[PDB]
Amino acid sequence: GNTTSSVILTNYMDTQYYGEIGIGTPPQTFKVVFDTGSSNVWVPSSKCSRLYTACVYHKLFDASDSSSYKHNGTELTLRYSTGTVSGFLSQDIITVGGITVTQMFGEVTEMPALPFMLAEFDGVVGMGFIEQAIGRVTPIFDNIISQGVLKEDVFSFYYNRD
Amino acid sequence: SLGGQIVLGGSDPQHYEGNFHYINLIKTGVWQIQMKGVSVGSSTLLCEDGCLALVDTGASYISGSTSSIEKLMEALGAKKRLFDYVVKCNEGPTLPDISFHLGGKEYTLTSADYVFQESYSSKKLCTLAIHAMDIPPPTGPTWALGATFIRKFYTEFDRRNNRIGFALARH
Ligand SMILES: COCCc1ccc(Cl)c(CN(C(=O)[C@H]2CNCC[C@]2(O)c2ccc(OCCOc3c(Cl)cc(C)cc3Cl)nc2)C2CC2)c1
Ligand SMILES: *[C@@H]1O[C@H](CO)[C@@H](O)[C@H](O)[C@H]1NC(C)=O
Repeated sequence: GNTTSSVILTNYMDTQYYGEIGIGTPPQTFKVVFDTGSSNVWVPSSKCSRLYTACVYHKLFDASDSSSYKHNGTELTLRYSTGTVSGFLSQDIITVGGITVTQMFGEVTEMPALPFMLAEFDGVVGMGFIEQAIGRVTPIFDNIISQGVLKEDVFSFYYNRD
Repeated sequence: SLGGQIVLGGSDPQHYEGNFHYINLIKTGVWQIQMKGVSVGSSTLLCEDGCLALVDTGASYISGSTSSIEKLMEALGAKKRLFDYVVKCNEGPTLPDISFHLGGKEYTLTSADYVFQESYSSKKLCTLAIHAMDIPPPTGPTWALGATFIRKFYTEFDRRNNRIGFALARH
């Protein structure tokens, strides 16, 4: 493959930069930050209680609307300074730009209201290394490399100014 | 108005200039490189004996240790608040250049690059795009070069070669 795939991003106030991914069949679309300081994919779960402010205003993955969903359910946790982020492993198809990959990702069922309620995006695609991955889950760009369809094993960021 | 862009598989020349300069990662495992000094003006205030720099796209700001940023902030006349540092808005534009020594080069931000110039009034305080965050082992203590840095410097994360590459962003 000689493919390069781009993804237009949104600049919110010079503080949040996020773009679009799709998860499932048919695709459920999420705003995500592409985070080279982390290695996992997380979105809100349709199982996250509406009594979490951080969940109550973002888009939630609903596994039971997805025909390519494959259940896992391993609990996994992130220690954020303001409180714990947690949910469970799921596998489904994710599209980033022109690229489709089967990917293990975490569905979040509880998180701190701060800072997450102020996020203008719904989730996160970690672009770091398997070493930094929680539960040593294969990161998305590792799975993109294994498809062997990219021109070069690199990814680049442009961030505009407001 | 385009807010930004990620390229999987390559880079976009339409959004940077000149050529990439690259820096080896210290170890595969983390998107972190060696830093050789942080300047304020033409003088090296900090990181004089080498220190680490995480290249963090999912961070809004440039961050150092609490101890480092207290010093950086001293030098800028900036005031400590619960969450941020501020200067009086009228001095934003005169604030000195801040430089990051990375690989062969100085990576220089001006005040336009790190002051939120929301006003020019001496009666009003402006935020700085630089914060204290203490990152614990393994990764930290480290600086982190977030969106404040990435806005100025178009960035390539290269897995084949375990390097990172910087080009001046074309806006
Ligand atoms: C640079 O653009 C955005 C800067 C920015 C602005 C606000 C917030 Cl809260 C962050 C947080 N934000 C960060 O600090 C990241 C910055 N680098 C290292 C990890 C990091 O600290 C991190 C922090 C939290 C996190 O949590 C996983 C849960 O993900 C969700 C998020 Cl993050 C938001 C929502 C609504 C739902 C879910 Cl499931 N994952 C990674 C991660 C990378 C998003 C970054
Ligand atoms: C979830 O997937 C991981 C793959 O690493 C596996 O180790 C774990 O046992 C799985 N749990 C299941 C299939 O219930």
